[PDB]
Amino acid sequence: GSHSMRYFETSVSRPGLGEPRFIIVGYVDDTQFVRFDSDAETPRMEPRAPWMEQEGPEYWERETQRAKGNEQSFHVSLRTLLGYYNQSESGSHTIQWMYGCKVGSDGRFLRGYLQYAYDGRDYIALNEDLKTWTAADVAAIITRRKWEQAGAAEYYRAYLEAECVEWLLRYLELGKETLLRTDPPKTHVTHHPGEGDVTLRCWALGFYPADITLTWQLNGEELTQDMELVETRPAGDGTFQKWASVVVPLGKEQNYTCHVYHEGLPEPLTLRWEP
Amino acid sequence: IQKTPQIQVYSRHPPENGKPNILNCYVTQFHPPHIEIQMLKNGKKIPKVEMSDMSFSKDWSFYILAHTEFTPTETDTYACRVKHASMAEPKTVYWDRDM
Amino acid sequence: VGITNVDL
Ligand SMILES: NC(=O)c1cccnc1
Ligand code: NA
Ligand code: NA
Repeated sequence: GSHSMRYFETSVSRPGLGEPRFIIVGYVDDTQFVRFDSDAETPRMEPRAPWMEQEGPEYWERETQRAKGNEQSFHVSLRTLLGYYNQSESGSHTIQWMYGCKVGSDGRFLRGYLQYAYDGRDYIALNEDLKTWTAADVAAIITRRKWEQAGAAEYYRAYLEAECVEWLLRYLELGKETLLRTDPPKTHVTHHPGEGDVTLRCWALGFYPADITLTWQLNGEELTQDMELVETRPAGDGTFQKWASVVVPLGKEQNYTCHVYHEGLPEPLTLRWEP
Repeated sequence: IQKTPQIQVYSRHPPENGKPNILNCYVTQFHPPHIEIQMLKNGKKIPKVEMSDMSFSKDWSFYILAHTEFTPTETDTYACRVKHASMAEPKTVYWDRDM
Repeated sequence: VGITNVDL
């Protein structure tokens, strides 16, 4: 612990060309474990993690049928939102749904989440209480009123608090040999000269999970300003990478230290350029 | 509501000349999801290029990883070329072994 | 496993 399971369902309309594209991607923490793709020759939910491959034909048949029902559900939703916004039948639009549940170190139910987007923007979201809804616009108010009558929050709450948590614990057991690992960052400071200044670049490689913090310090104080930083990128082997650079005066490299924060580290790392 | 793809081109492992590696092209922060990614060696398209399944961020923007096998040399040029609706011309990002 | 979507 702590661990979470997240599903990402997306449907994109393609008027004229054919039917909308429907994709599902499932994650246990930062590891993808399932995928569904309507554009595949024989569309079915498939494993994306070799520890998921153990799951039998009854599991895959059940998840394929669930995926195919959602695909049709979002095909109707796309046509419904077209009437809410009074949009034309010739345009491409997207619906995104992301939902999940977080478990603790125990692991018992911590947090649950469920929300939608239309054309890249918030549409409707389930509140932290898993009981009430937050509509983002006047169209989302129509959906909220309909779902309040149908008791949609109660149906989803049961899943998020119970069904979601028991399946995440099963996948955590199936994939324990790798899912329960914390690969600590492999760090090094590179030096690059320039107006008589030097670029110091603190690297963090081979870490898992993705959540990391890289900071530069000068005499106990963090250099928030004039600090370049890249987005955490996947190495493609299950680990992540990140770097943070600073521009310091030539020959003063020993005064700057890079501080690394990762759950895989008992204490934060401290490193500098090594001549 | 269009968002331009942001690109990072980088090796899986610290690069060494004449040691085979994997070249990544990490494309993020785009909308709509439809995208075309090319990987190039010395100006010509790389035939075998693996793509990950597209997911999206908490900010709803999509992301995807394209990867191919490569053998870095001092002289060879590596790039990632991305075509997306939000751009009138493809965006190309060249591989820089220090980033 | 995931959940069944309720129509918007
Ligand atoms: N990981 C997998 O099971 C898998 C199957 C088919 C293609 N790519 C990955
Ligand atoms: Na959307
Ligand atoms: Na890769």
